Amino acid sequence: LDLFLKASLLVKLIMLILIGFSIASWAIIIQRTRILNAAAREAEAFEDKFWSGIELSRLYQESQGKRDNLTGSEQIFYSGFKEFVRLHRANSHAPEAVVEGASRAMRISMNRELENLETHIPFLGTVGSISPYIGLFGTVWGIMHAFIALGAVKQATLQMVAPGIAEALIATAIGLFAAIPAVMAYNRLNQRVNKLELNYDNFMEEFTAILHRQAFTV
Amino acid sequence: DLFLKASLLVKLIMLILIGFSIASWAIIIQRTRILNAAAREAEAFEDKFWSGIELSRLYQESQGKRDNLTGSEQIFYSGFKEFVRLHRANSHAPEAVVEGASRAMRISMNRELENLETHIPFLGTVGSISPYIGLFGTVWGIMHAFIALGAVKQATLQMVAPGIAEALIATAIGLFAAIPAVMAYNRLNQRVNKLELNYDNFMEEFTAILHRQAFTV
Amino acid sequence: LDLFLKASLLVKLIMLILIGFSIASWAIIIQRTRILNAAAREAEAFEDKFWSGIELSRLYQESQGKRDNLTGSEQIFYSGFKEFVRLHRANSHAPEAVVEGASRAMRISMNRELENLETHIPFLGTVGSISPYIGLFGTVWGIMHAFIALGAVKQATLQMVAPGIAEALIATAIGLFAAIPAVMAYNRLNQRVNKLELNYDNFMEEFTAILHRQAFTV
Amino acid sequence: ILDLFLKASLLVKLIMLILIGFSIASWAIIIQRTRILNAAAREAEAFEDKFWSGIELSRLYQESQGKRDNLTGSEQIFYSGFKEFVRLHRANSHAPEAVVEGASRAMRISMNRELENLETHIPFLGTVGSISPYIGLFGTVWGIMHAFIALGAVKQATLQMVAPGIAEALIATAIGLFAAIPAVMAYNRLNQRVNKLELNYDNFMEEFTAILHRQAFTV
Amino acid sequence: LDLFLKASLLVKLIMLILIGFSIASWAIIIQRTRILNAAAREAEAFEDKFWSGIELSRLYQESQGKRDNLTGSEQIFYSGFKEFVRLHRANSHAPEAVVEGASRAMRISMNRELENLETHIPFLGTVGSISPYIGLFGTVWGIMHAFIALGAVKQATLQMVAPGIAEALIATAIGLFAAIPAVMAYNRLNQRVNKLELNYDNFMEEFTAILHRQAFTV
Amino acid sequence: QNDKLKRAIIISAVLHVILFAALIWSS
Amino acid sequence: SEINIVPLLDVLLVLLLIFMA
Amino acid sequence: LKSEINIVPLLDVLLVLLLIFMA
Repeated sequence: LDLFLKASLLVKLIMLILIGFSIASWAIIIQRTRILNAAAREAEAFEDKFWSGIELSRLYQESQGKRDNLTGSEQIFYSGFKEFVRLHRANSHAPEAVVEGASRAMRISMNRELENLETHIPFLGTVGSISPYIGLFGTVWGIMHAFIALGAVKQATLQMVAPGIAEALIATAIGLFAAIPAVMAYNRLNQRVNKLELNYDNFMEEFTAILHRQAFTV
Repeated sequence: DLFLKASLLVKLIMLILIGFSIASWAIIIQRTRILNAAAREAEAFEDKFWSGIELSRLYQESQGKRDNLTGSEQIFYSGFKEFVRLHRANSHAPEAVVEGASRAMRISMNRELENLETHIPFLGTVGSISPYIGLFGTVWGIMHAFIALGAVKQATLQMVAPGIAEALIATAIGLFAAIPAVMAYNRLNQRVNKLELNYDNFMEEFTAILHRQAFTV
Repeated sequence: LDLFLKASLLVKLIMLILIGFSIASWAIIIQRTRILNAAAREAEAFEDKFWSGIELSRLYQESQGKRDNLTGSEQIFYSGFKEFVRLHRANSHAPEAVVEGASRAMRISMNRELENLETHIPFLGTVGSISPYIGLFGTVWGIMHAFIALGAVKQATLQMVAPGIAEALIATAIGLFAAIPAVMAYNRLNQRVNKLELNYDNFMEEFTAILHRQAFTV
Repeated sequence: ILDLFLKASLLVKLIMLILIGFSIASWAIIIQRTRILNAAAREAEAFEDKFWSGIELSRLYQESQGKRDNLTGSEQIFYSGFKEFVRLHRANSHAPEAVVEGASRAMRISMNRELENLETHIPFLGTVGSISPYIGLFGTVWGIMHAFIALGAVKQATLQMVAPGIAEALIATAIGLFAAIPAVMAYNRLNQRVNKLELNYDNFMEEFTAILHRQAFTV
Repeated sequence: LDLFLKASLLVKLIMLILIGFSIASWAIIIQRTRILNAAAREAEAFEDKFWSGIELSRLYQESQGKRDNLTGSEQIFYSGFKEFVRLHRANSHAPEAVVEGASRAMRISMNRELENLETHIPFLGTVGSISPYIGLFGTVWGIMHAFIALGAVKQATLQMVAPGIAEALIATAIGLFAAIPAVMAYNRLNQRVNKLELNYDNFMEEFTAILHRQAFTV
Repeated sequence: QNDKLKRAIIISAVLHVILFAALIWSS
Repeated sequence: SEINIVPLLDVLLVLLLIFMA
Repeated sequence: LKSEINIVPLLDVLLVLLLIFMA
């Protein structure tokens, strides 16, 4: 701040823009990381409990004891089984036809789970790519100002142009801040979210198999 | 503010960069507009299907608006059209018709895609090649000014910087063009992949139900 | 002004090989884009000509005269159909083996066709993979010669080593010349290769399926 | 001889600590990864040989419980899949497809659990390999500007107060480059070897699932 | 010895390990190229020899005595037929169940051939990655120890530092020198290796189909 | 969630201001 | 997914050429 | 099987050029 102040308002403007991206990026990192990590182990807890010698209707009524606060594979189970029973009700689709609607219900619930867990993620990719280029956008403009100023003055060999390009290089430095955490967070959260996606996906396939078995026996 | 002083090569570079920049913004506006539109119509169509509507009724409605049948529902229209065309030719088999039906759905899919993204590769390659164009501008400016530097030797302390700035503005405008392209590229790509998955699921379930129940009818 | 008859006659050779690489890569781009466009154009044409609804025998009768003039899916279909008829005539003890025989004929035809179809792309992959390294080596050699020259001049005056360092900077600048176009063409055209071979792939399995159903009906 | 932190600004010290112990962590990951990968590898051939070494189907399961908890890899996959298989079979489980799909379920899930719990800390290597030179460049460019702004306070090319800035520049770039090598040494080799592990684990998967398929249609 | 051979304090290891990797690449390229081309030629020789009227047993007993020179695709042939003979002679399981052991045999032989054919390709990629990195590892330290150990605080007579700067910069040049052979070798043998295990996989599928078909008859 | 995002924003603001104070102390 | 700074070499050149004069 | 471009070695040399040109 002491040596930051430059007459060109664009420098201050773009630096504040980058600082705002810095705030948004770190807030997104910590918040999405905590939420995603918390949601992670619930999937394996459900995986263990689901097949631990229990009855499906018992789990369904248990979920009905945990209404309208439901997240994760529990929500997938609730949506799938409610769709199954409602479409399995008397005078409804065939036993082999209910499973398609149930699959759609589970699948749209699964998608919704993705984006409402994957909310702010693409912003990290958006900011990471542009930030160094924005830093260069600033520094080229600052260098233009400094060099047109140098075009008129005589002598002053390298003893006056110092700030005119130093407060230009700081633009690249701030752009270099903005790039680092964003890209690593984007990557690591992408692999973790795709892991969860694969978990929910397979769970959907063998759960459709289970529903087909039930329709065969029910 | 040195366009007229720019050389012919620099003239060409700056002109192509500004043209591609304006093209990039136009692409963003128009293509995201139609993307959001097609998303709304796709959601509406998905809501309409599995609403108890008979397939023949939906086919007739599509015939009513066949000329303006833009969106995902043209997949359904093409699939049903191929299905009835194959069914009229009764010299067929239960699994013979479905193969051709799937082919019709997937070629209609490719049609809908190649309509859905046209200039997205242009955004990718312009974002890739913009700083190289800036490199062309800078190197040409630097050598052209160094010719004058070698013409007269007095250490040329002061009368170099204007030429350096007039060479650097090439990269300035190049990366200025790059910014919208690079932000919009992945932004639109992920939406395109989402729509692709939606259509893939639609095709899968459509062939499934056609093979299962529509075989009788 | 060329500014070319000034160096140590090695960085000049580096520039010559670089410009030659760029020209060769550009010619490869032109040729492979042209042939890929032609193959793409022929793709859907054979698609609808095949699945217009005509008999397989009629399609083969249309072929078998353009044998050496066939290309792409034409050659694939001709080779596989020829192997099919040959094996069916010869063996007569293949209730369900003629299908795998035809499948393997199709597969080897595809393997040779694709060996023909992406011949020169790995050259672009290599030249795009090497340009910045060789360019950086060239400028390193140039600045090496420039600094080796400056070892006797009193006061260590630096303005007199200007041409050597300037042409070294040119060498790295021209060193990066083919780097970006080569890799860009590499990626972009490889995507087209991937989609075309996927077209060939789905062609493959529906052809195998229809031959599977139809072969044993004779 | 390493008079680094004694004359060090806040930022240079920050990046140096952010990178040095980070690199030693990079080597610790190397040691742990190579240890576990070699341990699993040597087990792989031995177990796969014992698959068809005359050990009938039940006998391997009966002898597996000796190391029930301390069990990993393909043998652990066998244990989980077969114990839940016999759990289902001891009940009615009339549908052969039901038991077959339960087997596929258990096999693939246990195979996953092994694949991740063995495959740990790996993308961190790629992350460091990416950002280690960029952090060094940050330190260097900040050092450049910090001295270059001060250069605009004197007239002659004094070059006496810039030397600490030059030292900061060299230190930043050197430490940033330091971690680049082991990162890429880890990433590609570890990923390829883990891919081979996934490949032969999948081999085991389809193999013994086919065995269980034929066994279910046998009983 | 074109300019210097002084072998400075850290140049004992730096630049020496670099020339070590250089000679390693320059020898591994010729060795791998020769053996890969020989293995290829032998591979398609056996491939187009395979489709004769000779039955499996005749070729097997013919190739039984080859042994030490029996490598390549014949290695997979000999293995698969050997375990086929062992299991088929011991009639204790289903006739279809020999295919699992056959698949084991062919796959392990395939991996065995790929291992000793690959050999140092991963090492070529290793050097290609690390060439510039070790090149620039010590270049900065050299100049650091050069000017930090300057005699006087100022020493305006700086005519003897530039040779030291170039001497330290030698590391970058020689390090990046090994990059070009390394990357060229890596990718240019990589595509050939892909061609290899592809056509070996094709032969493996051929063997699987033949043995699965004749097991139910032979 | 927006209140939790504002909480994280406050935490990030604290981190950035203390780092900036360290920067000014260095310079 | 990857950081791209290749235009920065132009800044490198601009900074470099301002000294030799 | 590589589809990327490395820029660190290119920029590092110019960086070192600037650092030596400081003095």
